[PDB]
Amino acid sequence: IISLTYKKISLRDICLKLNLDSEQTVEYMVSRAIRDGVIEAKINHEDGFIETTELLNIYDSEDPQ
Amino acid sequence: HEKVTIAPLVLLSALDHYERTQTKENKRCVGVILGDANSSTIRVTNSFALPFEEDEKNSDVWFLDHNYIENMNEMCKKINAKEKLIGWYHSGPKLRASDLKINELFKKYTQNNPLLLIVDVKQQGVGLPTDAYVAIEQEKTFLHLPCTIEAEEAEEIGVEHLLRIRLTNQLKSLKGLQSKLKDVVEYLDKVINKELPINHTILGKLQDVFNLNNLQKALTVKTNDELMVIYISNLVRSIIAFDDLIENKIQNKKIQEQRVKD
Amino acid sequence: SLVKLFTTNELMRWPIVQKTYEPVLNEDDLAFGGEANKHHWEDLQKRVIEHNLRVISEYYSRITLLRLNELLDLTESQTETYISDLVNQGIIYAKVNRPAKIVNFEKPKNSSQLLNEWSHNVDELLEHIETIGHLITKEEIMHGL
Amino acid sequence: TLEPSTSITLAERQQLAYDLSISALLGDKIYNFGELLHHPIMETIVNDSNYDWLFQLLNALTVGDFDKFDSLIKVQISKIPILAQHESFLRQKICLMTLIETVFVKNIRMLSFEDISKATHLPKDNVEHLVMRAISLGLLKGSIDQVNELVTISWVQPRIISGDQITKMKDRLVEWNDQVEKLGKKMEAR
Amino acid sequence: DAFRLIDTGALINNLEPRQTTSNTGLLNKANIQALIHGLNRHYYSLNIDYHKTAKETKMLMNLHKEQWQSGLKMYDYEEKEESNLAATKSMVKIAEQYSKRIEEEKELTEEELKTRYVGRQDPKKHLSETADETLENNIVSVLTAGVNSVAIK
Repeated sequence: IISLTYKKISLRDICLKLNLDSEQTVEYMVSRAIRDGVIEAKINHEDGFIETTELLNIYDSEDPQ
Repeated sequence: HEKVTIAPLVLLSALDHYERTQTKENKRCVGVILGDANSSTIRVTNSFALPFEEDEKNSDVWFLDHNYIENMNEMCKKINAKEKLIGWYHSGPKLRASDLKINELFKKYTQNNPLLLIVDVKQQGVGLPTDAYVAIEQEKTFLHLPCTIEAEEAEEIGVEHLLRIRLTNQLKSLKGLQSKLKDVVEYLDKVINKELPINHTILGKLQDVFNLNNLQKALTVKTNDELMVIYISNLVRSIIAFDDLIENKIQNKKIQEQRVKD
Repeated sequence: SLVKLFTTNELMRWPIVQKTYEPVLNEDDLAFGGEANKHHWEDLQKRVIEHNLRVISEYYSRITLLRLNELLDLTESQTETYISDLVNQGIIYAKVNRPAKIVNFEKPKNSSQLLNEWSHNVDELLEHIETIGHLITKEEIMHGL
Repeated sequence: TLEPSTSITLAERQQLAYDLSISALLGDKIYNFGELLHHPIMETIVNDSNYDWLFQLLNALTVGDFDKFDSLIKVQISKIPILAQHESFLRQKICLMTLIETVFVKNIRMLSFEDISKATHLPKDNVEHLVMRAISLGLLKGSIDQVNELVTISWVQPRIISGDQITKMKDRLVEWNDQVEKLGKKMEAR
Repeated sequence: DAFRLIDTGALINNLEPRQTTSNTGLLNKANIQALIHGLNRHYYSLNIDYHKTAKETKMLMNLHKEQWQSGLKMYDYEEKEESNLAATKSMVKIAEQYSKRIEEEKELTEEELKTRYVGRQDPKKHLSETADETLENNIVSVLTAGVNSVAIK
């Protein structure tokens, strides 16, 4: 829910909304969501924000066929 | 250049008199054609054979009588006056000094350039049993004009009554793919390796096809945009395949009605 | 030659040609415009830019705006003035990117891909079978003799 | 190509070849100086007394050195800049035709200003304006890219040379050989 | 139509109804229908049949069967699509409306299990008219995709 709202969101912004533990705890949990291809995003540790890798425009691929 | 259009009546009529004379492979039949050569598209509406005699051991020996040609032209004026002599044909696959030297003989009675024709009796390969060849004075070379087969409304269907979908249409596609393969490999291997003929005049036209997986890999990125129309065709077809379920669901009422009547 | 030069004219020698030879341009009697020299270096310069910029689209597909100012002998503000007049009058069309300073061709998308650009592939496969099929007999004539 | 017509002595063949040489110096049309090699012109003359100008310009296109040919000629043809301008054009026309089929086997159409810079021995600024001059004369059709430093040009004018494209014309048909099986068998099975 | 003189057809001349297809003239309809039985003179018994030899058989198959596709291959596939480029996109869209507009008219008669609009031949009208329309869409879908497919880089 929080990933679809903000494409680029800070690491500490997730812990404020969901009242999580710390930044190292959410860093592990977000990595679990893209395991099966659900969220399809990437985590930038040096930049400090999680960016979504989905540009849509999937019609150019073979998925419609 | 010019174009050639020959009706199917002319092509098969030339093959009939070949067997009627019991002509073997050592002999060949020569004849004349009629039509209108004035326009850019040469049309052949008629053909007549000739008593052609040739020696098999000498290419300089031939028998051609123009008196039969002069009489033939006078006999045609009483049948069809709109037809004039546009050239002459001949049989046999081989081209020897007999058919090459007589090309100027028919030129006296033909206003345009006589159109040479090789009628294949065995019909070996592809289509077009007869090839239309034209000669130039400037060096002489035999060039083939875009010969096509076309007739009138009653003439095209007339042979259909005497002779008498998607997968079949694709069968002819593979035959054209092997035509690209077999024509280039056999010809190119003859120019290279052993026995180089005088060439590089034709090579300029051959490589003119290859420049424009024979075509272009530079559009591969743009091809996906060209493929989009193909993907669009599957958008509606998915419903078209579902449109077959419309009748499939309506036809369910028929059998359900049969169970009620039963 | 000046009329045909507009295709290949880079406007590098433009002030040199007018200065060396000035029959009708800078020094003239009949059909002499301007007070002295001022209207000759303006009206003539405005025309040669229109003729030069017209063929740039047909030659340069993507050109840097910094380089475009050197070919047309203009600046960043002066270049946008002449190109806007040709587009408004329906002469040519191109791309002008102000922050990135990139001038592209901007090929129109009305071709719709397969509906246009693919129709030019007919002569590619039309000259293959039709040509070689005509040269089958010629191959046996040259080698057979 | 005509042996019987235009029957002249041996001394007049060198004078006729001299007019053929100076005529091709001032223009690039109709192939290049190598066109007269296969024709009975360069083979009927002598390799000395300044009759080798046609042979010297054959290898000068690949080497790209104007000083070699300029030292073997006189002041008459060397005082006109057109000789040096159209000579450098034939040097580029060989490279401009490498975008479709010359060297690259994959038929990938690409050209960069760095590759043509080493071939024409010119900097990156001069090669940008030089490509436009070749297209404006009606040689080939295409455009370039200054942003990504790329040159996109097709192939039109044929050449007289052979042996470079012979192997590829068969190699491009090898890709057709592997395509006879999969679609040949599956279509007949339907 | 041929003709054979019967001379005197009154009594005991010869038997025409033997060779092939005789005793025609059912009711008043024979050919143009004005001849009926007597035809021209004493029932000349028109019969005509054709024949083909070995050379004429292979000639017609390589020249004209339905249309002439021989002599050239990939042009008939491309030129049919190229001339129809703007048409195919139009014909798919134009026939798309007329396909449902027929389905939105006659099909509404039969809805519930009972009778409402009293459909009789209406459910069979849109079935037969749109039967080929759904088939033509699948044909042009393979042709448009097939020509651009098959190698050609």
